[PDB]
Amino acid sequence: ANKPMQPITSTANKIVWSDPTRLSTTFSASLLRQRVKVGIAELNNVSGQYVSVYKRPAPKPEGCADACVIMPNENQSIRTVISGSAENLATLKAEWETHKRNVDTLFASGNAGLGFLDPTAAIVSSDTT
Amino acid sequence: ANKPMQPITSTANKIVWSDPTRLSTTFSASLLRQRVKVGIAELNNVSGQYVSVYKRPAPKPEGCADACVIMPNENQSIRTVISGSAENLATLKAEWETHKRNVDTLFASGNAGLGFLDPTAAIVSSDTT
Amino acid sequence: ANKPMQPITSTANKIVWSDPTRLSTTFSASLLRQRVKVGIAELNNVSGQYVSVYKRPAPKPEGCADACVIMPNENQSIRTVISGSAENLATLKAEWETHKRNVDTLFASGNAGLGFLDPTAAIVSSDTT
Amino acid sequence: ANKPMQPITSTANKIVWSDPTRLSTTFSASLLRQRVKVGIAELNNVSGQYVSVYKRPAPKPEGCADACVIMPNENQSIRTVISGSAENLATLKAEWETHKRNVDTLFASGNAGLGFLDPTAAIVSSDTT
Amino acid sequence: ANKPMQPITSTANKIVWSDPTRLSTTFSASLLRQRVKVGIAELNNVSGQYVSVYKRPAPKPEGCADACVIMPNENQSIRTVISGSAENLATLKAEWETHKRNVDTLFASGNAGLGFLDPTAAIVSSDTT
Amino acid sequence: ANKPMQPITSTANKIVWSDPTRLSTTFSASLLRQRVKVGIAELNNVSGQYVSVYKRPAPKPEGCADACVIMPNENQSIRTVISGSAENLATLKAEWETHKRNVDTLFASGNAGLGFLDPTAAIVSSDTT
Repeated sequence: ANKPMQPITSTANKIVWSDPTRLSTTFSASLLRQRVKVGIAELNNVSGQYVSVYKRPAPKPEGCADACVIMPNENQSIRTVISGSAENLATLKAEWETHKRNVDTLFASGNAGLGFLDPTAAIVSSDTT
Repeated sequence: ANKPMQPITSTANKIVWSDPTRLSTTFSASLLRQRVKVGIAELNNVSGQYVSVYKRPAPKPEGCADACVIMPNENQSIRTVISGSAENLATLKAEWETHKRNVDTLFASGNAGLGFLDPTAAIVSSDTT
Repeated sequence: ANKPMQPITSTANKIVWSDPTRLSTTFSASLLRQRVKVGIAELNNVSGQYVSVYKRPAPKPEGCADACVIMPNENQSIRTVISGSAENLATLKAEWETHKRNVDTLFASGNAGLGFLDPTAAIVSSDTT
Repeated sequence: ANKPMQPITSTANKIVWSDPTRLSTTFSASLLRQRVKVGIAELNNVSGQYVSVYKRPAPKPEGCADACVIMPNENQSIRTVISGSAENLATLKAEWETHKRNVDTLFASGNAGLGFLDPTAAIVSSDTT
Repeated sequence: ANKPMQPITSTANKIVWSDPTRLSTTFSASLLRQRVKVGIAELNNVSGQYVSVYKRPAPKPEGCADACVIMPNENQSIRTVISGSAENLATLKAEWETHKRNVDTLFASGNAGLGFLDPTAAIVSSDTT
Repeated sequence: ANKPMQPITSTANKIVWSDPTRLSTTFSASLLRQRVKVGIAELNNVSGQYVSVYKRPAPKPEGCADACVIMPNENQSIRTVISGSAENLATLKAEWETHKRNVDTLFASGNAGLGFLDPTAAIVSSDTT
């Protein structure tokens, strides 16, 4: 099905995968750690930055067509940042799920891609009733 | 199930939701529309920034006490940036799903949330055959 | 039959639609609400402005060229302004119909589209006997 | 059934029809011709401006039901501007039809004339499926 | 029974409902948010402002009993300001009920509307016995 | 059931009540009488102002503390202004009732007390059929 990608670059801080069949397609994950003190407690805050980059050509316009014309590619980027204390990861996972579902409601099932924000979208919190 | 929110700030470019039961837990989406001149083609680029913020109290020591003691609050934040051409929204949604899967197989499934990122993760691309 | 479009910007006074398949073909409606006093009485005046814009390429000579590179394209704009008191809306609608009729008998049927007048054209009023 | 008007004023660009029985209602057409270049060719642009004007008395008090009472007349004005090259007249007429239907959807059928909009309107494009 | 109004002007801060049949009557709500500190804790203050406006003609001469006679409309305005922390909403609602009862005692029942004050009125507190 | 209070300051234009058991919880009514010309006629305009003030402590965490020290306390204020001609008081009373209804369906029932608007609220007018 989907092409597996292998780590081009490996580091204690950064790892990057790419498609061997298409070196432009990349998926990069980074982690950054801090020793954070709140109140009296000590927590291990971590910021996970995940970037998905794809290189896609422009659609086919009209004026000189054959089966032998290419359009210059355009960048498609998706960046996700997850910041939170490692000590409280169980709730963070559920909040990630809620974030995914809200983004799907706005975008994957709405005209957010077009550029219109629907104030009537059903946006729900992480906390269940 | 999940408690719905309602808009607090409305704009043609930004809408912010908040939980009536618990304030300070917000889900703000901002959209930006541009006119990117690809090399030979004119494309309408849409940049969407999705932010979800939760204030979670810090965990208390085991068997600490009753609610007579209140802990400081964490900052569980999720930021997602979707950038792409409006023309290729059909492919962009698939890229978004693959981004979900790749992030899940490290953060949700794996231990990336604790700072342990695994080079052996089963990363997949958006190209499916 | 006819492909619908989606709104991109919605306010309390202006809404913009555009074709997802082919952007730059827009239909925007704008309203201005004013309080106008006529005689002893005072009426609410509504000024509706509607703009239809289609971006169109230059006319194509028959069999002249194939279908990739975009030639320069022209604007094709229609602008309609409706002014009247909401207290007197039915007559305004009737006059809108008669305006359609006159514009059609000059432009749709006659040679006004090319830029030719016709003093012999059969113009009709909203008043009916 | 409608009372025809006759041209009060005749000019190479301006013609004004007015009702002999009621000179307060007029329909005037104005065309401005222009020569424009679209790079590959020179086109003849025309901008037809169509104005429908009617002087209408303010609505009577409900149940007044007499000819004795008279009130000052408001202005009901409809201004239409058609622009585009004469070469593309055939498709410009179709765009005119689509514009007519959209304006009917908002104003005629809908309650857009009263001073408020509906983003859920069913707007359609000029280009068919 | 009562005529419903619909939001003519919408904003995250301001919303205005007006009667489509009679645009002279409006109900407008405005909310101002504020963060206030009472030393021990931080509270979210909200100051809801609500305005009811109606244009009403002056009373007819006694026994006139015709639709022919009309007179200019006066202003009937009711402004309500609700202030208080969102935390104490439960008791603020009871305070609202008590305020309603007191205003009914003075104005609705007594001659407060005509300009007559009664110090002997039976005012009641928010706190029950 | 509900404890009454006593007036403390009575004039011909302003009366102040306060709870003997717990003062600073006051209810003051003030009136302004003006002579306003409308059309040929002249009407007596009455401007009634009613203020309900409750001095309330900060929200109390459950079982947090026993019973001496006054923590800092917040204000809970309600201000109602009634404007209209005494010559037309009957309609003003019904409009007051409808104002109650709208304020209740936003604040008492809806989430307006927290800072959440609702364009979908069932706002109704005094005009009844």
